[PDB]
Amino acid sequence: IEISVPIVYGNVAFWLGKKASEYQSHKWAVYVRGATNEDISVVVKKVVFQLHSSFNSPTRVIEEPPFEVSESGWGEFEIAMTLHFHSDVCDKPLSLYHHLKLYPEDESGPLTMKKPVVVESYDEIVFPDPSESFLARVQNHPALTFPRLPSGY
Amino acid sequence: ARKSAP
Repeated sequence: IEISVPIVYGNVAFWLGKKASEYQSHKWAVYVRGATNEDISVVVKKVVFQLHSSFNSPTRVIEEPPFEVSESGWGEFEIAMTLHFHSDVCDKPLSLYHHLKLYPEDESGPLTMKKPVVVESYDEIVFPDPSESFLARVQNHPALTFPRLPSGY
Repeated sequence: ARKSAP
Protein backbone atom coordinates (compact mmCIF):
# COMPACT_ATOMS: atom_id res chain seq x y z
CA ILE A 1 0.00 0.00 0.00
CA GLU A 2 2.41 2.68 -1.23
CA ILE A 3 1.69 5.98 -2.95
CA SER A 4 3.94 7.32 -5.69
CA VAL A 5 4.15 10.55 -7.69
CA PRO A 6 5.48 10.45 -11.26
CA ILE A 7 7.48 13.62 -11.83
CA VAL A 8 9.63 15.27 -14.47
CA TYR A 9 12.31 17.78 -13.56
CA GLY A 10 14.97 19.63 -15.56
CA ASN A 11 15.12 22.78 -17.66
CA VAL A 12 14.20 24.32 -20.96
CA ALA A 13 16.50 26.89 -22.56
CA PHE A 14 16.04 29.33 -25.47
CA TRP A 15 18.96 30.90 -27.30
CA LEU A 16 18.28 34.59 -27.75
CA GLY A 17 19.81 34.95 -31.21
CA LYS A 18 20.31 38.58 -32.23
CA LYS A 19 18.90 39.55 -28.82
CA ALA A 20 21.71 37.69 -27.07
CA SER A 21 24.20 39.74 -25.08
CA GLU A 22 27.32 38.91 -23.11
CA TYR A 23 25.24 39.10 -19.93
CA GLN A 24 22.39 36.93 -21.30
CA SER A 25 22.72 34.48 -24.18
CA HIS A 26 19.72 32.35 -23.13
CA LYS A 27 16.44 32.46 -21.31
CA TRP A 28 15.79 29.30 -19.34
CA ALA A 29 13.37 27.83 -16.82
CA VAL A 30 14.10 25.09 -14.28
CA TYR A 31 11.15 23.09 -12.97
CA VAL A 32 9.67 20.05 -11.28
CA ARG A 33 6.34 18.91 -12.77
CA GLY A 34 3.96 15.99 -12.76
CA ALA A 35 5.16 13.57 -15.42
CA THR A 36 1.77 13.98 -17.15
CA ASN A 37 1.22 17.58 -15.94
CA GLU A 38 -1.19 16.79 -13.12
CA ASP A 39 -1.22 18.82 -9.91
CA ILE A 40 1.60 17.56 -7.66
CA SER A 41 0.82 20.18 -5.05
CA VAL A 42 -1.49 17.48 -3.70
CA VAL A 43 1.76 16.35 -2.02
CA VAL A 44 4.29 19.13 -2.68
CA LYS A 45 3.97 22.06 -0.30
CA LYS A 46 6.89 24.13 -1.59
CA VAL A 47 10.04 23.79 -3.66
CA VAL A 48 13.27 25.53 -2.71
CA PHE A 49 15.61 26.17 -5.65
CA GLN A 50 19.31 26.92 -5.16
CA LEU A 51 20.87 28.79 -8.07
CA HIS A 52 24.51 29.75 -8.51
CA SER A 53 25.89 32.55 -6.31
CA SER A 54 26.15 34.85 -9.35
CA PHE A 55 22.38 35.31 -9.32
CA ASN A 56 20.53 37.81 -7.20
CA SER A 57 18.55 36.05 -4.47
CA PRO A 58 20.10 32.66 -5.31
CA THR A 59 17.73 30.69 -3.02
CA ARG A 60 14.14 30.93 -4.31
CA VAL A 61 11.05 29.51 -2.60
CA ILE A 62 8.10 28.61 -4.86
CA GLU A 63 5.01 27.89 -2.71
CA GLU A 64 2.45 27.34 -5.51
CA PRO A 65 2.40 25.68 -8.93
CA PRO A 66 4.07 26.08 -11.28
CA PHE A 67 7.14 24.90 -9.31
CA GLU A 68 9.64 26.62 -11.57
CA VAL A 69 12.16 29.45 -11.68
CA SER A 70 12.52 31.42 -14.89
CA GLU A 71 15.79 33.24 -15.49
CA SER A 72 18.33 34.22 -18.13
CA GLY A 73 22.09 34.22 -18.28
CA TRP A 74 25.21 32.87 -19.90
CA GLY A 75 26.35 29.85 -17.91
CA GLU A 76 25.58 26.30 -16.84
CA PHE A 77 25.72 25.08 -13.25
CA GLU A 78 24.11 22.61 -10.86
CA ILE A 79 20.68 23.42 -9.41
CA ALA A 80 19.43 21.95 -6.14
CA MET A 81 15.67 21.54 -5.74
CA THR A 82 14.42 20.70 -2.26
CA LEU A 83 10.83 19.46 -2.22
CA HIS A 84 8.95 20.06 1.04
CA PHE A 85 5.81 17.97 1.39
CA HIS A 86 2.58 18.53 3.25
CA SER A 87 2.71 17.36 6.84
CA ASP A 88 0.52 14.24 6.38
CA VAL A 89 2.73 13.08 3.48
CA CYS A 90 6.27 13.05 4.83
CA ASP A 91 8.22 14.97 7.48
CA LYS A 92 11.39 14.64 5.45
CA PRO A 93 12.05 16.74 2.33
CA LEU A 94 13.55 15.38 -0.87
CA SER A 95 16.43 17.08 -2.64
CA LEU A 96 16.80 16.74 -6.42
CA TYR A 97 19.77 17.91 -8.49
CA HIS A 98 19.83 19.12 -12.08
CA HIS A 99 22.66 20.35 -14.27
CA LEU A 100 21.28 23.32 -16.20
CA LYS A 101 21.88 22.88 -19.95
CA LEU A 102 21.80 25.72 -22.45
CA TYR A 103 23.01 23.76 -25.49
CA PRO A 104 22.09 20.23 -26.61
CA GLU A 105 24.77 17.66 -25.89
CA ASP A 106 25.23 14.17 -27.34
CA GLU A 107 23.73 15.18 -30.70
CA SER A 108 24.19 13.59 -34.11
CA GLY A 109 22.91 15.07 -37.38
CA PRO A 110 22.64 18.79 -38.07
CA LEU A 111 21.21 21.11 -35.43
CA THR A 112 19.96 24.68 -35.36
CA MET A 113 20.71 26.89 -32.38
CA LYS A 114 17.15 28.28 -32.20
CA LYS A 115 15.69 24.87 -31.39
CA PRO A 116 14.54 24.89 -27.74
CA VAL A 117 16.76 22.84 -25.46
CA VAL A 118 14.86 20.48 -23.13
CA VAL A 119 16.87 18.36 -20.71
CA GLU A 120 14.75 16.67 -18.08
CA SER A 121 14.75 13.64 -15.83
CA TYR A 122 11.76 11.35 -15.49
CA ASP A 123 11.34 10.04 -11.96
CA GLU A 124 8.91 8.86 -9.30
CA ILE A 125 8.66 9.81 -5.64
CA VAL A 126 7.61 6.85 -3.51
CA PHE A 127 6.05 7.24 -0.07
CA PRO A 128 6.38 3.72 1.33
CA ASP A 129 4.21 3.94 4.49
CA PRO A 130 1.32 6.38 3.99
CA SER A 131 -0.91 7.05 6.95
CA GLU A 132 -4.61 6.27 6.68
CA SER A 133 -5.59 9.95 6.70
CA PHE A 134 -3.08 10.77 3.95
CA LEU A 135 -4.71 7.96 1.95
CA ALA A 136 -8.20 9.30 2.56
CA ARG A 137 -7.26 12.81 1.42
CA VAL A 138 -5.46 11.90 -1.82
CA GLN A 139 -7.05 8.56 -2.84
CA ASN A 140 -7.04 8.09 -6.64
CA HIS A 141 -5.85 11.64 -7.22
CA PRO A 142 -4.84 11.96 -10.92
CA ALA A 143 -1.30 13.01 -9.98
CA LEU A 144 -0.66 9.84 -7.99
CA THR A 145 -0.27 6.14 -8.72
CA PHE A 146 -1.75 3.59 -6.32
CA PRO A 147 -1.46 -0.20 -5.98
CA ARG A 148 -3.84 -2.06 -8.27
CA LEU A 149 -6.57 -3.66 -6.17
CA PRO A 150 -6.48 -7.49 -6.17
CA SER A 151 -9.51 -9.22 -7.63
CA GLY A 152 -11.95 -10.51 -5.05
CA TYR A 153 -13.26 -12.82 -7.77
CA ALA B 1 29.89 26.11 -6.98
CA ARG B 2 31.21 25.92 -10.55
CA LYS B 3 29.55 27.79 -13.38
CA SER B 4 30.78 27.82 -16.97
CA ALA B 5 29.81 28.96 -20.41
CA PRO B 6 28.92 25.93 -22.65
